[PDB]
Amino acid sequence: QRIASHSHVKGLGLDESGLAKQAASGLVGQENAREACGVIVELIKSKKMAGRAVLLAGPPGTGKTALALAIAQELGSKVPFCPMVGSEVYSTEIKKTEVLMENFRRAIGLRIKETKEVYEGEVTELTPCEISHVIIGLKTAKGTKQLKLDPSIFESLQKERVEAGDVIYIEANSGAVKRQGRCDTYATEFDLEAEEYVPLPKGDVHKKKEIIQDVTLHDLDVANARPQGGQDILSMMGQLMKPKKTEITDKLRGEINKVVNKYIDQGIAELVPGVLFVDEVHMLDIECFTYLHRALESSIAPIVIFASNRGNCVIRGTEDITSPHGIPLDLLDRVMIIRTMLYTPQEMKQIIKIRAQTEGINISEEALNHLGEIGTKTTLRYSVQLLTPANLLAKINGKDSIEKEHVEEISELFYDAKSSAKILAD
Amino acid sequence: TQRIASHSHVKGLGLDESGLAKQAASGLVGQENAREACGVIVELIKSKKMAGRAVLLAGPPGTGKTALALAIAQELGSKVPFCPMVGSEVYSTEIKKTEVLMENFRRAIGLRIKETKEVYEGEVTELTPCETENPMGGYGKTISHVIIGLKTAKGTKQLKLDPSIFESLQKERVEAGDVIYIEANSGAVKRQGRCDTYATEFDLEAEEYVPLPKGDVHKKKEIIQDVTLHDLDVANARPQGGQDILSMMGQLMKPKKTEITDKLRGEINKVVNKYIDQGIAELVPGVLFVDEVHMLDIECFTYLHRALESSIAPIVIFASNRGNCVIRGTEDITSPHGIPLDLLDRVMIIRTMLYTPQEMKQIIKIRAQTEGINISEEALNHLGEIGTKTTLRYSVQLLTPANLLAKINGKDSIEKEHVEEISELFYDAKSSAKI
Amino acid sequence: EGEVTELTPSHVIIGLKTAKGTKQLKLDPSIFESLQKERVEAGDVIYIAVKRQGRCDTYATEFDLEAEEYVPLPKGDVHKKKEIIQDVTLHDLDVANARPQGGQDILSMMG
Amino acid sequence: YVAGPLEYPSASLILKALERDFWKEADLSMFDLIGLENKITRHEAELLSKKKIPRKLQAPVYGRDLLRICALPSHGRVQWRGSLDGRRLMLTLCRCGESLQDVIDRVAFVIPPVVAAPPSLRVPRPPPLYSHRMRILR
Amino acid sequence: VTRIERIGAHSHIRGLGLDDALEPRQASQGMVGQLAARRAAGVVLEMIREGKIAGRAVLIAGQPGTGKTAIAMGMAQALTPFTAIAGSEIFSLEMSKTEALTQAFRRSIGVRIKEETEIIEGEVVEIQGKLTLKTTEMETIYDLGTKMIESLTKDKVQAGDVITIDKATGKISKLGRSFTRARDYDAMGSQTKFVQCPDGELQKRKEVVHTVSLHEIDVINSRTQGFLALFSGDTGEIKSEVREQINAKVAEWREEGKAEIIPGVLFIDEVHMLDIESFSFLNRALESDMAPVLIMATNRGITRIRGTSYQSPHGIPIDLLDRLLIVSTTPYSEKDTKQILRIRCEEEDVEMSEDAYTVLTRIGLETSLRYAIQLITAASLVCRKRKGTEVQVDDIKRVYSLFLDESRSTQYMKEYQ
Amino acid sequence: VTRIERIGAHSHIRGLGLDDALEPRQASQGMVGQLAARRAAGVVLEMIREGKIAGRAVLIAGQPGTGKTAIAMGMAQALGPDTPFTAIAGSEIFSLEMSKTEALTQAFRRSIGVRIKEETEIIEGEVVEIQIDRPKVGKLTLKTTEMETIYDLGTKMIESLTDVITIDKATGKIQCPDGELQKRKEVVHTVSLHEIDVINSRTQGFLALFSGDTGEIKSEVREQINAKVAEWREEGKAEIIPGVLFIDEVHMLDIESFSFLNRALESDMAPVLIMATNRGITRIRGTSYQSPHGIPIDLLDRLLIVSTTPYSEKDTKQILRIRCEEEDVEMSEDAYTVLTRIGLETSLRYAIQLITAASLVCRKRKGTEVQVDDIKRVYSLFLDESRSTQYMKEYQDAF
Ligand SMILES: Nc1ncnc2c1ncn2[C@@H]1O[C@H](COP(=O)(O)OP(=O)(O)O)[C@@H](O)[C@H]1O
Ligand SMILES: Nc1ncnc2c1ncn2[C@@H]1O[C@H](COP(=O)(O)OP(=O)(O)O)[C@@H](O)[C@H]1O
Ligand SMILES: Nc1ncnc2c1ncn2[C@@H]1O[C@H](COP(=O)(O)OP(=O)(O)O)[C@@H](O)[C@H]1O
Ligand SMILES: Nc1ncnc2c1ncn2[C@@H]1O[C@H](COP(=O)(O)OP(=O)(O)O)[C@@H](O)[C@H]1O
Repeated sequence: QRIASHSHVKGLGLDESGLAKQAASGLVGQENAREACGVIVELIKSKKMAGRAVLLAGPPGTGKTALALAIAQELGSKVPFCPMVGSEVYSTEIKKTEVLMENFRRAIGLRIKETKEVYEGEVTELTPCEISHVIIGLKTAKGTKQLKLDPSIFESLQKERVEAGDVIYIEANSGAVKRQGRCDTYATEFDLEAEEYVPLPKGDVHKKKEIIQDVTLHDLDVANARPQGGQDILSMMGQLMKPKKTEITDKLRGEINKVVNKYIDQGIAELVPGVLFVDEVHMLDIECFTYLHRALESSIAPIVIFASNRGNCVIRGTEDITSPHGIPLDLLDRVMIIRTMLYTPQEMKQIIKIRAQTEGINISEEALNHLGEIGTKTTLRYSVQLLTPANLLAKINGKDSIEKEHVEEISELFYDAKSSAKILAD
Repeated sequence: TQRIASHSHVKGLGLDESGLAKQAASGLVGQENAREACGVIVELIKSKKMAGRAVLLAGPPGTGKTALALAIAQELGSKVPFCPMVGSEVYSTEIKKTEVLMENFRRAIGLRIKETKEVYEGEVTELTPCETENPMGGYGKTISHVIIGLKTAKGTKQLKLDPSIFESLQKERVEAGDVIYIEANSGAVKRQGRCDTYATEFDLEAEEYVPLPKGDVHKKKEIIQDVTLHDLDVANARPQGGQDILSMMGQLMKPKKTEITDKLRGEINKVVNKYIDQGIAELVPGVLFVDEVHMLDIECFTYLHRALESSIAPIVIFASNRGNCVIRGTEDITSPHGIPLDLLDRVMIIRTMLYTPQEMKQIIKIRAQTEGINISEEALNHLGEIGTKTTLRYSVQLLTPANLLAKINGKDSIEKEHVEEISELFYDAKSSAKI
Repeated sequence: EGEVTELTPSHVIIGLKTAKGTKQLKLDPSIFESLQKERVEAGDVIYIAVKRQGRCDTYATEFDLEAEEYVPLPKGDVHKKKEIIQDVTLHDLDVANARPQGGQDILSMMG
Repeated sequence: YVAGPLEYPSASLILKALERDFWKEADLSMFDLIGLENKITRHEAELLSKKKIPRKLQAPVYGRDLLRICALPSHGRVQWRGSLDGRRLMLTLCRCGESLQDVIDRVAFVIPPVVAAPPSLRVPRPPPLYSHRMRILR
Repeated sequence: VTRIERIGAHSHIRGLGLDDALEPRQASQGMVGQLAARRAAGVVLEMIREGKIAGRAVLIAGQPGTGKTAIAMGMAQALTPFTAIAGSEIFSLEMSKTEALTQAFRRSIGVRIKEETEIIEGEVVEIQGKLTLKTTEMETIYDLGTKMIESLTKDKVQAGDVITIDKATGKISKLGRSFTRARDYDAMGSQTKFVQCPDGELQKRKEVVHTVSLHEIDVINSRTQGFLALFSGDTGEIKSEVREQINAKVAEWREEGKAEIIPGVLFIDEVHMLDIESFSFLNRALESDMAPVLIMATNRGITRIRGTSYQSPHGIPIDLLDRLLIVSTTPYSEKDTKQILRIRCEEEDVEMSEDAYTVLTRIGLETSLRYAIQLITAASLVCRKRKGTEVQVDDIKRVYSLFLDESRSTQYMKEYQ
Repeated sequence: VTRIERIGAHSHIRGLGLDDALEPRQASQGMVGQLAARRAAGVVLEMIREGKIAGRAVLIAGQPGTGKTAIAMGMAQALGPDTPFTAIAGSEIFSLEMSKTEALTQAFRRSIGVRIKEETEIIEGEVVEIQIDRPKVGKLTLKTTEMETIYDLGTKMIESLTDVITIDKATGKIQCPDGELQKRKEVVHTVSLHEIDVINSRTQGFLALFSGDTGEIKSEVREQINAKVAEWREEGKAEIIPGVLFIDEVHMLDIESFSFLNRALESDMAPVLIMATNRGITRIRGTSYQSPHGIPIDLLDRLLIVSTTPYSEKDTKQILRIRCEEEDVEMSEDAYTVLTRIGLETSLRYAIQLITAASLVCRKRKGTEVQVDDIKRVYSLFLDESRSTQYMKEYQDAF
């Protein structure tokens, strides 16, 4: 599974009454921030509000990103969740404001409900009559019939190099594709033709099923930002800048919104607003914060979660203005701030035990105590990092679990930020 | 739609026959010395004897530098081109600053190109009078002349054209009953289309039937086309005609405004001179009004005081509004008017004093007149007083809103109460400074 | 190399004649020439990956005034292999494989 | 020098990395590029001339067919095609310092350099070649 | 059913609620307080509607959260082209600030163009050399020329097709056959959809009005027009093609009546971030004839102008300040705060008790107003969790204890990580 | 004779000198000292080889010339082929066609490998002048030394018969080969997540070997490719292999790159990021904040520090002898002692430069073994950095 830094976080850990358990769903302690997370997740699930912002502020290593991932997991894959970083806004071929708007659009998703049916048929029965009317035969493993098609489908078919005995899929509305061979190409013993064959398909000749494709507004924008291909406008070569410079909002995004609203009123599409998690928000420029505090006010802006690690400092691009959390007071206001508190030594040991259980590492009692001590000495992340090489050495030495000797040896071998700075004075 | 702009009352410098200045100077009031200098420089421009000369309209804000600039521009007339430019427009992300400046200089220069062409048109009645075979050789069948019966609305006139053109006639669908566009020297035939007289209402087709020509068959069409030197530069820059230019991906990026000096100067100048001295065109140098010149970088002034040295550079009217300020792009290098001291030596400074309160009242009254709203004596006096207190441009902006307030209140003229209410609903920056 | 005696055509069976002898080459279609490259009397020199129409065959006596200029019949054999010790730098190969300009596919020319 | 092409061996599943299940791609009618074939006037005309539901022109199958064929034509939209069409000297230069000369001669005289070592184009070599990519390339 | 647009930050204001005589009411169209600013907004809105002048800019000043953006959105909703942008939108990598600002200015103006052309439409019965076009009320035969014959083949026109052809041999096959759809049981082409047969006279002239903004320079910019009208488009926008061609053509259309211009509004929110270059350009751009009415918003007092070390009111140069009518807003009071909170609760479908409203107003007075606006929905969700029918003081207090405000957040930063 | 991979500075090292229990050695695999750092390198190498954990980072700190990059190159060599090892510098991210953040996230793509196995059938054969040109099914004389199959084929296969005719699943491709014509060949290809770029556009392998591609399609081709390669995993289609990303002189990164790395190492497919820095307390680029190693604390806490102590006289002379073995230089014990002195005084790299110059001088004077006079004359000719600094008194065009 390739356990990652935030794998044990499989949820937010709220009970039925809404209160945050002391330790559940991989999270430990931090009841206030967990309650705020369980409130904003319900806010998101309501799907009625728009552009509401959240800020997971707190000291480093407090789990703000862990809380964001917990919110994402609790929401489920049915709603979009865009993990974003401040440095990503500094694009070279797109302006920062445009990248931010594209991320905002990606944070909105809609499900397209459609019932598509196919008309697979045999090519050997191809017998046109008049170029004005054509007939194709159907022969599957469960039935055999015939269909009647518009000559346009016959044109789109003959466009492809169809051959007797091929499996062709004909959609009721538009499109057609060829599958070569139906247990007859390899029978004649003729060599390969740069393509693989397939036996005849099972099931009825005519199939129908419900379709639900999760597409986001950004996909629609990108699709409408090109000529769609077809005629000579289909010219496409390497280096093509698919993420074009910008796209106007009034005449392109507005039309997308209008058509989406129309198809939703018709019941074909269903909107599912997502979440935009922008990490390292302090990295954004002031010219980015000024547009961010205005774009999130629109009636279409989704819920945006923020996380500022560092505290008060000079704002980017200003060099003179200093504001708390590295965010200007303009954007700081109107954003619900969720303060994250530090973990206690017992909570640190519990998190270490949960990490060991998730990653598969087995630690002893004294080993867990020593690891928690090393963690609270400098930081929990150092213990989380040392946990793996401890078990690695244990396995190398022939020990299944970690002992005091192994943890002490691996702690002396490597060094942490505090230890490094201590010896860096030389 | 009249669409009254900010300051459109200015129609000209309004200088008397003797060249002095007056109050009612065609919309613009006050600024006697400045308007006299404007008259001198516009006389210079009209002379079209000097080039690469620059003038600076230095003056405090509100002195109407742009006003007198547009006045002198209108006085020049639409004949000569007038390219307005602001210092901010020089900053381009695709083309360097100096090349943008050179393109603007080229735009400021005009060029009228005449073109006379003798062409024959009319309904054709083709007929080849049989002639004995070439007398120098043997016998047989030849054609010494080809008569075309061009019929125009005024009458008919057969033309005994050269027989070699018969190839062109057969090339295009030149059948008896269509309009052809003959050329005197070239002789190439370009069929315009059948005559509308044969366009039966039941025939479904377009772009094929054209009306009969009005006038004599022989027509000497004289057309004049005025295009700035920059237009010719752009036209000769990009290619045209085949060469797989129809591509979209690798060619749609038309903004290749980058330009070289070899093409700009040299061949283009030479062909322009050839058209001039040959009688095909007449050069028309215009003016380049550059307001907010202080906004340009030192890399722009260092190129300006070199382009002005060229013989082809047009007249430039700089209008700096700032005072002693550090030159942009320089490390705390203070210079007068935000312009390097080296360029100020090449420009004539036209100083503009502040408007007298009486001049403020005159400006407010003429702006109200241009807007088309009547103002009472008390209201006009209050407007003048407030324009004396704060910036003058604030008063002129209080006319339209006060006019609408009056019209909505049931009265026509702007009473003192209306301006008094607007002054409290809207105020200036000097009062807004009280944070 | 040699004067083109036949140019009948995908694969084109061209015929080159020289002072030594004549050979009918089974050349590939990729070398099929687009420009004039007259079917007869045209002097052509080809190497494996572009063709060069050296000049017109020495038919100066056929016409008194013709736009085409003439060169003598090549005396060397039609098919000849010569070893060239060319000196190049690694960056040449690098930048060449980076954006190659050989081949004949339309995608290449468009790129 | 004519250097040989650099063979780029790669897996076949790589070329099939962005292919989606045929039973999952929904008909995306959100393409606003239809303004290249439809007009606003013709759009309105179509809207004002849509066939009604009755359409009086195996029984339940035929009814469902009629229903689905009535559903699709209801989709109609256009951005702009008419407004676009409703709105709208090559002198000779020397290209150099020479007095007068044919540009063709100018370009033909000075051509010293030839490419150092241009090879052919690179060619991926996946032993399996999926039919989809080959068909698209053809 | 959830739609694209929903309750947001400025959705409670349905417009700039004003009387016939521009007398601001207490609260009618969702907006409350800011009487003088509301009357100024109404005056500038009437000025915009009049369109008698050009090149007028209004600056909306005031402290943060005083309803400046609210008044702007209300004017926009009551105002018909409208273009709202921010100081960071004009900053483009591929377009200089000047080019982007000019594009915005030209896009803020609307233009209506009336088009009248002859149209022939009807069901095709049979072709050939000659066409037999049928309609509900009549039928006609037409002789086909070479161009028409070529168009009948390049496009597979056939019987039953409802064809359409204006002048300039611009044939169109809008949709397919009418009756023949029957025998096409299973498959139906992508473009071969069906339409009802037209009625009335076969040949008929139709007058249509095309509404486009003055930003059409992109249409006449490059060889291909529709492509650049979707994405960023062209970046050059040569001055010549913009002024000498488009402006002159619009003027000629106005003279002959072919077109009519409608000046809109350009709202640049947070104008304080603009560079001195943009201000210097605006100084002239506001002097042009086809200049729209500009609106701005800024929360800065005596601050530095970006790009220079100079300080001026509103963080913008003095040269421009002498060209704007400043409309400063007034901070809301207890009654105004309570009323706007009532409006927000009514719009968000949230019911709260009188004590809850009092506590919310006290919080919004001790802290920012947006904080209370968010506490509204937060306490609503808390009550929903408790399954209560109305939000009580306990819910708002629990939320106040959960979510921190700027003041309390800064006060609790003593940890300093 | 002369190859591209000539003798280099880090060429002597050809592995990591550790025992079965990761126990360092005094002299083995070109490694002399840095016993603790060598053991840490071996531990992190075994961790990478395990591949069960993702999102880990390590920093190799130490003074200049203390084997900082030598340990990294030894780890790379010990890792061996079949595992991507993206080695770059802190200045590579600063690209024009692509943003620095995009350059970095693409470098991450170059540090994760994926093995895919393809089973195809390839037929033998030899060219006997088949498929004659201008001068139907035709004729195919397929024959092999072990067994022959003389049969025909269709029209779309006779034109692709032509020295060894290695017909495969494609439309044909080129002593007679031995063995049965039908042979199952299982070929395995390893790509470093090239799917994101190999499926970016049409004719995009061109870009994969050109870098002309601008910033990739963010969150539109990187997440779908990840989901698809994950679906391949657990289904027997393909399996991903974690590589290593070595950023030498990482202090050139800016606050943006550090903030991006902070969260780039928190993904399922996050490779092991090994870094190295010589600077100590230095301001982070783009800001005035002074942090150790020029890296912010929020990132240093996310990685493990690895210090490299300086070498002693013994280790110095041992590394000198190892370099001698690498090169073709030979000298006497007195020369070894003199060179060890000069190195411990000035630096080890300068000592290697001096010994190379001394070998060259010896080869020039027809000598067979370098001596003390040779190295002395060399040191006299070639000056040291510190030596030249002392001579800076001449004021040679100061700032
Ligand atoms: N409440 C918690 N319970 C268990 N583990 C936690 C909790 N909070 C944080 N952690 C762990 O601590 C680490 C902190 O990571 P992260 O969330 O990135 O810190 P930061 O607060 O700086 O974002 C995470 O890897 C997570 O596994
Ligand atoms: N002499 C004058 N007569 C009438 N109006 C004037 C006069 N001078 C200035 N104005 C008014 O001043 C306004 C702007 O002046 P402008 O030329 O912009 O000066 P500046 O550029 O220094 O601000 C114009 O709208 C114009 O109506
Ligand atoms: N008079 C008012 N009527 C209705 N809502 C108001 C009023 N004043 C403020 N608001 C509310 O205040 C919130 C934030 O104010 P905002 O417009 O951001 O202030 P500013 O104008 O300084 O940007 C908005 O969500 C808006 O609903
Ligand atoms: N333990 C060692 N064994 C063998 N060679 C070494 C050892 N330590 C250093 N070297 C060599 O000494 C020199 C040290 O340079 P290096 O450590 O690469 O500098 P940096 O890491 O600061 O770039 C290199 O030539 C390296 O190969």
